[PDB]
Amino acid sequence: HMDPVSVWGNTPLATVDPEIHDLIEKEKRRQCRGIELIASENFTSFAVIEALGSALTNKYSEGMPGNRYYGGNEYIDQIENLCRSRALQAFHLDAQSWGVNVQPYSGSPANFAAYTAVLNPHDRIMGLDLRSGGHLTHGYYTSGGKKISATSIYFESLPYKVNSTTGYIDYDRLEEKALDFRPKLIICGGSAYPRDWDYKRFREVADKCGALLLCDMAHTSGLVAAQEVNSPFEYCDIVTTTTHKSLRGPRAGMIFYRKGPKPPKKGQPENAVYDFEDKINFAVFPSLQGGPHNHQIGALAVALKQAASPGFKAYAKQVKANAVALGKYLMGKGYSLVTGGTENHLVLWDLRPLGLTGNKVEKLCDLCNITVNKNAVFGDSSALAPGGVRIGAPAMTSRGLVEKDFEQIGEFLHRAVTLTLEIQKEHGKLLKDFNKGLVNNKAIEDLKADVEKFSALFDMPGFLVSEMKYKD
Amino acid sequence: HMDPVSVWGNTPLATVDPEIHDLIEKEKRRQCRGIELIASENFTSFAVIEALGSALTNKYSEGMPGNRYYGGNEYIDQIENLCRSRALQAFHLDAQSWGVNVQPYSGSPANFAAYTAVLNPHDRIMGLDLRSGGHLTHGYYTSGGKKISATSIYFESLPYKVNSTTGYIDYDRLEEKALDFRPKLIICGGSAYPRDWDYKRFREVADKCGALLLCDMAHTSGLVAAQEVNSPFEYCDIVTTTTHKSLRGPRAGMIFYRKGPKPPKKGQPENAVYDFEDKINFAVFPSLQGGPHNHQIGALAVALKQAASPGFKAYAKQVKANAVALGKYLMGKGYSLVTGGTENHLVLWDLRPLGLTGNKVEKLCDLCNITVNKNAVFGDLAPGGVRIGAPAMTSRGLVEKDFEQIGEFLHRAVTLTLEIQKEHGKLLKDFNKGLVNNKAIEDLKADVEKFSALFDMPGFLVSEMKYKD
Amino acid sequence: HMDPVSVWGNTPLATVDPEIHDLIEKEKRRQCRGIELIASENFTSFAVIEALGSALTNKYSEGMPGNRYYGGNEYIDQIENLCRSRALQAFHLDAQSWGVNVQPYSGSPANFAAYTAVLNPHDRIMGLDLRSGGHLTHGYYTSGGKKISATSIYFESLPYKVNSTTGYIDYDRLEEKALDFRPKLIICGGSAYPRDWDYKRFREVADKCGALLLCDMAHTSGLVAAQEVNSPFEYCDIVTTTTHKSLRGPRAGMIFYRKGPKPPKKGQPENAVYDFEDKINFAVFPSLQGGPHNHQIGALAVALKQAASPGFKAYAKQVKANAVALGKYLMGKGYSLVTGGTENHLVLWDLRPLGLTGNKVEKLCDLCNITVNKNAVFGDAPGGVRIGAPAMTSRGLVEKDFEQIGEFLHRAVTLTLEIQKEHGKLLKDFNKGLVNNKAIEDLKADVEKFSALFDMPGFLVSEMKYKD
Amino acid sequence: HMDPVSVWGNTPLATVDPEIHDLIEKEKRRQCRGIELIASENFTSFAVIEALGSALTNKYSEGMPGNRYYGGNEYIDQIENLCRSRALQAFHLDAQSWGVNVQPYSGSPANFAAYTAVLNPHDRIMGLDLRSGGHLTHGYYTSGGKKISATSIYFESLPYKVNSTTGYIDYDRLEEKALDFRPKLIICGGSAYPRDWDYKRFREVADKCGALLLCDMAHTSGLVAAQEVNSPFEYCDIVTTTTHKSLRGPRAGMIFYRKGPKPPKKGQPENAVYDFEDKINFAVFPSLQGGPHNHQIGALAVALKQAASPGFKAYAKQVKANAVALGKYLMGKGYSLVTGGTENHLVLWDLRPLGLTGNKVEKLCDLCNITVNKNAVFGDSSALAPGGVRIGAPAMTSRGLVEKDFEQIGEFLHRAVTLTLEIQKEHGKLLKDFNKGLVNNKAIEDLKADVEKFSALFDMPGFLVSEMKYKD
Ligand SMILES: Nc1nc2c(c(=O)[nH]1)N(C=O)[C@@H](CNc1ccc(C(=O)N[C@@H](CCC(=O)O)C(=O)O)cc1)CN2
Ligand SMILES: Nc1nc2c(c(=O)[nH]1)N(C=O)[C@@H](CNc1ccc(C(=O)N[C@@H](CCC(=O)O)C(=O)O)cc1)CN2
Ligand SMILES: Cc1ncc(COP(=O)(O)O)c(CNCC(=O)O)c1O
Ligand SMILES: Cc1ncc(COP(=O)(O)O)c(CNCC(=O)O)c1O
Ligand SMILES: Cc1ncc(COP(=O)(O)O)c(CNCC(=O)O)c1O
Ligand SMILES: Cc1ncc(COP(=O)(O)O)c(CNCC(=O)O)c1O
Repeated sequence: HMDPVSVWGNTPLATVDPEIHDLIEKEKRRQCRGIELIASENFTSFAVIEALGSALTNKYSEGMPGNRYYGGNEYIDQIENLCRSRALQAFHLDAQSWGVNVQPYSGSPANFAAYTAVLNPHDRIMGLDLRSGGHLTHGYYTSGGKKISATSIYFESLPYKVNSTTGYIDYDRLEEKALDFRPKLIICGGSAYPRDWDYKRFREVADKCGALLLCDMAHTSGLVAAQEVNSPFEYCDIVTTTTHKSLRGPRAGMIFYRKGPKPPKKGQPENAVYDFEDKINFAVFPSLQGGPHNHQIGALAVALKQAASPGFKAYAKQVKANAVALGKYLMGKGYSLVTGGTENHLVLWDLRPLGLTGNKVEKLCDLCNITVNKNAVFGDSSALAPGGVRIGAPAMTSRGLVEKDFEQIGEFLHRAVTLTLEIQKEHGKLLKDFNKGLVNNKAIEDLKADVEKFSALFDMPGFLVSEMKYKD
Repeated sequence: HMDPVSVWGNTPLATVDPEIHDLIEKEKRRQCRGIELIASENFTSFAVIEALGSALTNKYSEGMPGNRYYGGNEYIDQIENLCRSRALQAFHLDAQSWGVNVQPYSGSPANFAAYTAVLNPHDRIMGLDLRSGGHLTHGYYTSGGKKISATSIYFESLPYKVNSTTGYIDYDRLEEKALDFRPKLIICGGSAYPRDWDYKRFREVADKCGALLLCDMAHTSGLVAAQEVNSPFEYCDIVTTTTHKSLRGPRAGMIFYRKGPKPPKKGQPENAVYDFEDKINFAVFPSLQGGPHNHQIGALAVALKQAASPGFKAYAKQVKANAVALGKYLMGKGYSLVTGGTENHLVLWDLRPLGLTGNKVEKLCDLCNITVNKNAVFGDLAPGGVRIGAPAMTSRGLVEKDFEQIGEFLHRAVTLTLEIQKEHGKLLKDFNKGLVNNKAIEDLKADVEKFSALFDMPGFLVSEMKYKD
Repeated sequence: HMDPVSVWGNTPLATVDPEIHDLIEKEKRRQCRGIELIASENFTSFAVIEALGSALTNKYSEGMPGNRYYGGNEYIDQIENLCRSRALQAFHLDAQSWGVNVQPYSGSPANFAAYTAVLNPHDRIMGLDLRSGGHLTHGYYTSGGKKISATSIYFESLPYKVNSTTGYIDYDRLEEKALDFRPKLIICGGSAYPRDWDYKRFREVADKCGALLLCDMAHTSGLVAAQEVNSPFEYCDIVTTTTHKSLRGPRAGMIFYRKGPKPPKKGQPENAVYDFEDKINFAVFPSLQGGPHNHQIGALAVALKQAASPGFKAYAKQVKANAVALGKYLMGKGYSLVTGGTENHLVLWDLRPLGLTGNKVEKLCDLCNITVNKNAVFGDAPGGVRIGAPAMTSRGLVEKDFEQIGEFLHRAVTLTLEIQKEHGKLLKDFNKGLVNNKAIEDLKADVEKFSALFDMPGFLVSEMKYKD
Repeated sequence: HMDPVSVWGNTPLATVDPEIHDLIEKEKRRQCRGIELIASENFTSFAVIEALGSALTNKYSEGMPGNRYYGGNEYIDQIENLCRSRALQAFHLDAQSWGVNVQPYSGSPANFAAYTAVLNPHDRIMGLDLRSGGHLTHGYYTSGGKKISATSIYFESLPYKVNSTTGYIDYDRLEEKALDFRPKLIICGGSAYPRDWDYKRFREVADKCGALLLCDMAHTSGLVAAQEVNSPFEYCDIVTTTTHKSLRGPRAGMIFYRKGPKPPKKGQPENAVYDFEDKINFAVFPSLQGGPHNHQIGALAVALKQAASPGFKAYAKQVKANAVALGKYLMGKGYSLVTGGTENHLVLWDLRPLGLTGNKVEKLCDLCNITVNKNAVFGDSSALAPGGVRIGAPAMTSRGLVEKDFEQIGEFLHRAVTLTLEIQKEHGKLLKDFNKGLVNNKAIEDLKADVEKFSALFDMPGFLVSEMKYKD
């Protein structure tokens, strides 16, 4: 005998699965009672979340709006078309000159589909080296030659690097490498590079070597939409992005591509037009993905409408101002930030001058409800014990924090890193020994208490703190 | 100035985005008001949907539980661990013999990561030919040599086929092809095959040619969990699946892999153990994916608890009984089913004795709120059949007599497609003139909506929905 | 102090290197005093050898005639042009319909260059399975997936097979495999296949699946030139060959390719022309090879003039007649030949009915100065021996002499069975019967007495250092 | 009727094929009546030529000595084993530490077989860029990214370059590129590099990036045998070579490889041994080649015996001395030589300062019986009209010429380039116009006559001038 639909199918999570419900409620409290500084995290809206958790998950809709493989897509088509049009609008793109595919499941899927669309297996790519600030999917292999990302397996990667002393992209060495290596695709955009990008120079280099130029704006896409950092669309053939970082949406990816007439170029025929659209669509489906996740597409449509608002531009301005204010506070104490500041939403903090690795700082911070991530910095070699920590402003800025509040975050981070150093000095640099200092540490308890009191002062998007199971 | 958190961040969707809210409400109505027969669709529970739409979407958690690239994962780790443990439980697997990765974003990502874990670029794969019922990701290139799936771009695929007169997998031709082509990986399981799989024979073939054996149980995973079809875990090295078809969960993928001591094989050393776990995990992350989608993982844990219940076992049995009853009704009308029946959740209807392409029947049905999909059949492009599935309408509480009624609605829809064809010709341009102001289409559509609208609907409250008519 | 030019540079080999000179003289004796049945071997002419051993070896001439990367090629260009023109003439080809590159160093270089010209890495190829009679370069991997031939490493191969009942190519199975696997290139021609090829059916299959069709005629090129077997040029896009087997020339390779208007095809524009020439030339050089071996090209031009003569046509006819007569003799002794006969220069002897592996028969024959080679047979340690007529036919042997060869082979196999019955099947045990065996000694002596009678091309027996 | 064996098979070339005989005789006269300066050419001995044109061509001998597929190899095995042993002896190698495969048909086959033995498809290699002096088979693709050599198709190439100002290998940039690109194999040795190689530094770079190190000594192999240039065997894992250049043998290749215990290295197990022999043999056969060319192997055995003589060491010294004397003469005329001199058998002459392309100089020289080749130089782009010409000493040194004779060669070249300039000044630089100036040019005729009178003063190896058909 089947359970009635009402029993298995309409009963709330809190009754169906108390264990999972409790864990979500614990996670909700964690998110609003600590200081969340992972640069790739944000707190999305309740409206996005209501779309994400909806009947849209039930629909198979392989293909393109209007050109589907299944029937029943009358409304899914309108949702996807709205998502696509709102994506172009959010980035101030003319639909005659740009198209967008909104089906990628996430950022790594989006990049792999973009590469599959324009590259054959083993074709050459150049992206920013991971330890210089680029992403895994920009062709990451280690200095020891170990291929880590599939983008260094299925494609041939030659990363370009920042200058080892200034931390800024070395555009001269980029050009020299591109002319020697002759990549089919040059990738710009990054995960931990704290400066803006000279897309014009990237276009000059790509033209000199005959490469396509792709910007992966995942981290800063919200700043791009708000016209608060350089726009990659002016110069790049393809722009990929996630939607869950500074864009403040669901977890999804998007691939933007040029359409229409190509700009004049020597040797190029008259009336030549871009030919990315069909290849990009085909790479996403049927080549790589299956059914779109329509609940993510619907949720993304909501986020893109929210991103196009006056309030969102103010948010993006505030994100940048908070990151700068945090950076100045840390540098005043003598902490080493890569490039000595930031022009975006994050700072990259080199802990090697302190004799610390990023895992120790991440671990101690976590016990204080300060959420960061350890992060590779130039020249290090251990991913799980790297030389740095990365700090981002988007998530707490979404809770309404301003510059003075980010200065308090700076002080909390100074306390945490100081305490990390004191524990290492007393208990040892070996992780096994360092860990003994994390037990019954009154200063950790004091800092945790201060962090939670501070965090409780701010509102929180995505759910009602007043109705959460675990209150103060 | 920034908008207050409450305004942009706590206001309900209906107010923030009326355009999208309305479209979701129209889609909710559409799901209520049709006969949903796409064999890969289902209607998941409100409990799954509540976990899917939750603050779990905010978290970066790359890595594995207890070994992450980011802080703050104390609760995300517990959710993922519980998801993995419930996945092993739902499939009756011993955790010393099997592990599972629950991070794949969907089914196609799960498969591509499983392949990446065990194969180098250009290594050889064999899977069921798409026109024989296999999936795109099993190495689909057309009969024209057009590489369609990334599986055939980054790897070298050669499909195996069903017997061209019985519709069943031709195991002898599978063996002969495998011994000639020497694949590193043989894939079994499919998207439109209406029978069970002889995994024991697949294992004999894999052992004879030296291949790994992977089953993609995406379509029948719910039936596997309920022990209503053959278990691929008895014989396969790796089992992939989606979680949203017959398993009735969110859209996600899982990769199961053997762990522990290997069975005796000549030439293989003693005390040898499986070495899939680290390669599978690495392929998912950092090789292919980035951050896990924790709201999917949380929602999946919910679906896996639901799948291990006696009610779900009864559901799986009913899915099978409904598929048989529908196939029997259609065959009682003289229609042709591939293999003459079914052993699972679907039927593959051969429209060849009728003169209709799948797209004709599929498009007519869509106008009547009957959602099927055109489907290639063995030896076809231009599909000669339609695929019909029982999971979704079974989840709405339908039983055998209701599926016999679905049979009659389909019999009416194909009869209409024929009458249109006889009146307007077989050429699609000419045929499309029958779908215009056709009172019989309108009459069938009304009968369908009136039949469909009465049934219960999981996932949301019909009493709260914006469009009740 | 530098040696005077005459001392190091003009003194004969016999004085400069007595060690190597003596070994060459011993090898000349060996070629005279045995029955050479390796189907890929021949005895070329002294005229070819004089061109091969000449100052043409000194020249760098990368490029094509009239378009070289080095100066000084006024005469090398005329030699290569003459070689190419004689290659087209020897195979009765219209120079407006066919071109040829004569630079490949040997047969395997010729094939790999042909593949490189028309395929990208990992593109799909089908060729005759090695155990069905195909060549290594047509693709070969092991049951364990070990890729043996470079063709299977750099491209993706799938073999087609002969029918297990008839031993002939199974054309329906070839077609089915090609439609499933969708190769970019189908190779025909082989190394141990004793029948002719239905190139028309290969062309039908290639058209059905959209593949290019290449024939590797290395083994039967001499018979093709003499118009004694089917011409692959009627149906194939590209024809590769060696020049040292039945063509009786130096060791070299040639790649023939279509030129000019393409024949009508659906979905193909009007006035379409072939575009193989530049790709083929580029693949040979600069992609794969360096400087041509002009002594080989000159010697090849000689061999191609010799191949176009009525004497060579008679030779090709005699090769076929000798192989038939030998196959008939062996088959009258009750032995089993793959396909039950031959239509070319070789027979493929199935030893499985006798309980012998090809390696046993080959090793015993070698001890008797009978040179054959163990050879895989369909459905297999190789279970057969391949025996060829070109080399002994070049020494003037006719059918009755090949019947005598058949009796020497019959004696060799009887002895091989008698050794097996006495010492056992294991080659460790079997090898004990080869020590101080007077019956091997007697067969070896009878073989030498038989062989040393006949004439020998390429050198004067009257001048050779070892006459006993 | 079959022709008697004597008619078709024993009759001399002069009777069987008068056209080819006549062409060989014209080529023989050309070789001994001009000045032959192609750096990759030599004049081999009559003894080598007698082995090359011999019954050895008739034998199929697939496999390795002892481990053959066919029978009948009693003597071919002794010839091949003698060739291999003499090869090791010629390069002063201990058979316990070095093995050699002598079956490669030429240099390009030898290199591709070495690569196939140790690399999988698409593995990375780094060789000297063609315009810097490396060979096609060292991974040549053009500055425009066009893949030319199959070594850039089947493998992934990133060339290293000479310093743009000095013309010497930039070892610092080699190391930097190798650490970024992470090649599996680094190739040293070259075709037009006029200096010796710092194999020690190459070993240091290879060890730093975990690459194998291969030297292709084709051009200088004869100088290596005579210990007149640095020995690559001291530091390289594998050494490939042709045998027809400075080694003065037939056209063939060899692959030398290390055997036995590996030198100590951190992270390398105890008792570890080299594993090249089987892979290299297998790559040559059955993977790549078919039947060995036993007449080449026999001829090579002769050449290797000759290369181990005291006379050959004096020859190698004279080759270097003649190249230096020629270079001094040309530079004393103000001509531009890459690196301003030579340490081997060649000079590389940059004609761009004169406003000349190398095809013009090559073409005019050819009309004067002066055989050179146009040669790419650093920074040019056209292959059939490049910026330099390459001049080598081996071939005329084999005819007995010494330094004073090579100064006369420099004078002829000075006359030839001067005359090339005059024709360009009169007729212009476009090739169709410049070619008009080569008709009825009295100074060309006079220079050609002088070259021929000079060339006729010297002996000639490989054939008896007294016996040749076309006499003075
Ligand atoms: N500049 C940059 N920072 C970033 C990312 C990035 O892609 N680029 N990330 C994007 O998400 C996170 C780091 N993700 C990483 C994942 C794997 C490895 C890696 O090298 N793993 C090796 C080593 C493992 C070990 O030492 O234990 C491996 O998996 O074998 C590094 C970073 C966060 N910070
Ligand atoms: N430094 C160096 N000098 C050398 C060689 C070498 O490999 N390296 N060679 C070794 O043998 C010869 C030159 N071989 C070459 C062959 C092709 C191309 C080349 O770039 N071919 C292009 C462009 C042809 C064209 O412009 O017409 C092509 O074939 O498409 C360059 C050099 C002689 N001198
Ligand atoms: C056997 C099989 N495997 C994998 C997938 C892929 O799942 P995603 O769409 O989540 O990538 C499917 C989807 N098949 C959908 C259908 O048959 O209609 C499938 O049928
Ligand atoms: C620049 C960039 N591009 C793509 C991605 C991939 O997004 P997914 O995780 O959804 O695959 C990231 C993730 N970066 C995560 C981080 O920097 O912490 C990224 O930083
Ligand atoms: C360094 C080097 N290596 C290999 C080869 C190839 O040899 P083969 O031509 O026999 O394939 C050459 C030829 N170089 C000829 C020249 O420099 O003019 C070479 O210079
Ligand atoms: C059909 C075929 N093609 C190419 C080759 C290669 O020729 P080279 O050895 O010159 O590379 C052979 C050699 N076959 C030798 C034999 O059958 O005994 C061959 O049989």
